[PDB]
Amino acid sequence: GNTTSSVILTNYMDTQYYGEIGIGTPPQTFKVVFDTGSSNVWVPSSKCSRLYTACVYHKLFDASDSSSYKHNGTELTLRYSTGTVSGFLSQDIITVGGITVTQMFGEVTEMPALPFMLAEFDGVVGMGFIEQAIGRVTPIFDNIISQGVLKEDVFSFYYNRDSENSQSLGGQIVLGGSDPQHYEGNFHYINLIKTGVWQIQMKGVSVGSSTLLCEDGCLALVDTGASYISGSTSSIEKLMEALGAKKRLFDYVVKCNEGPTLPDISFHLGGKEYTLTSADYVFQESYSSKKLCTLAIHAMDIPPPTGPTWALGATFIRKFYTEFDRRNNRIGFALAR
Ligand SMILES: CN[C@H](CNC(=O)N1CCC[C@@H]([C@@H](OCCNC(=O)OC)c2cccc(Cl)c2)C1)C[C@H]1CCCOC1
Ligand SMILES: *[C@@H]1O[C@H](CO)[C@@H](O)[C@H](O)[C@H]1NC(C)=O
Ligand SMILES: [Cl-]
Ligand SMILES: [Cl-]
Ligand SMILES: [Cl-]
Ligand SMILES: [Cl-]
Repeated sequence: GNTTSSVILTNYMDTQYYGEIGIGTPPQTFKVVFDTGSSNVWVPSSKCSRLYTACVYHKLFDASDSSSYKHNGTELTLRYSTGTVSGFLSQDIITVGGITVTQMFGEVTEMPALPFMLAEFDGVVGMGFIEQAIGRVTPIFDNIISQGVLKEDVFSFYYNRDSENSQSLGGQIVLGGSDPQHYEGNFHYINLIKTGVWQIQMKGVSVGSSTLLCEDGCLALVDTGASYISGSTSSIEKLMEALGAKKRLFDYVVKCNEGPTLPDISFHLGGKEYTLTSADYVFQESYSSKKLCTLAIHAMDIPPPTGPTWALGATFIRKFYTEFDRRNNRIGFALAR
């Protein structure tokens, strides 16, 4: 096999990146987030009651309208950081890119307003391992590896900075490989800690000159479904104090005028420094000293077994094109352009 497919992604405000899949015959279209921190596929169901305002406001999958659809009906409940969704399993043909696979996915029938009323996407396509898939359902990239059509057993993410230009490419997933148009130089590869989670070892996090955090090592999940960088409550407090940031209800902020001269934050990964400047981590809506600007960094206490861990989300990926490699169990980073 030597096929590599591409899916264009929409970038909504540098916090939601999502692309299209088609389910059924004829294809029903869904906006989905490709999430390396999870491993199940789901979209909203036609059987989702109106009582779920979130079901009113998203695209629904109608089993009746698809000839390839095969019933299963087994209960499914998926819990994320954002909330819980539930429904049942269905099987059908899913297209992503030029690739068609038969897949088991969740038809969601309970979808809470918090926070799905704020999702610009309809569902999630988990790119994690079967070890994390609820119901041990075979993940879509695993069903794609099976077809043997892919040039290499890897996928990769380019996430762009949101642009006013009507033309800006919001982002791009490649199945089968990486697109040299969106990264410079060569990949630096880091080995997974273990198969089952896209998580690597991290040697420290430094803010400025001083190695402030994770001084004796810690973990980093590379999470394409995460908008921000996240660390544990106790690390983030330390980081935010170092930056003179203020915690609010939904976010952390800084005086907008102060943002540009805030220190770099570096992540020490596979012997190298991955550095994010304040231009990569502050949302500079203005530079006014009477306005507060949000940082693209927050606290998330991810529970064992996968946490405690940092998570490197779009804030980080924006800068570093990311290749997720299943064949060799490793992740490669190169400078995004
Ligand atoms: C395990 N991977 C995801 C972890 N994401 C997160 O924890 N957050 C922190 C809370 C808000 C989330 C944001 O998602 C945007 C998509 N993501 C992304 O475009 O990335 C670059 C979000 C914002 C608003 C509404 C909703 Cl439902 C979600 C991001 C699991 C996510 C995957 C998507 C469903 O929710 C679970
Ligand atoms: C649906 O999923 C359960 C999980 O494998 C399985 O036992 C069952 O055979 C499948 N249901 C049907 C109706 O085929
Ligand atoms: Cl059912
Ligand atoms: Cl889950
Ligand atoms: Cl720490
Ligand atoms: Cl940013």
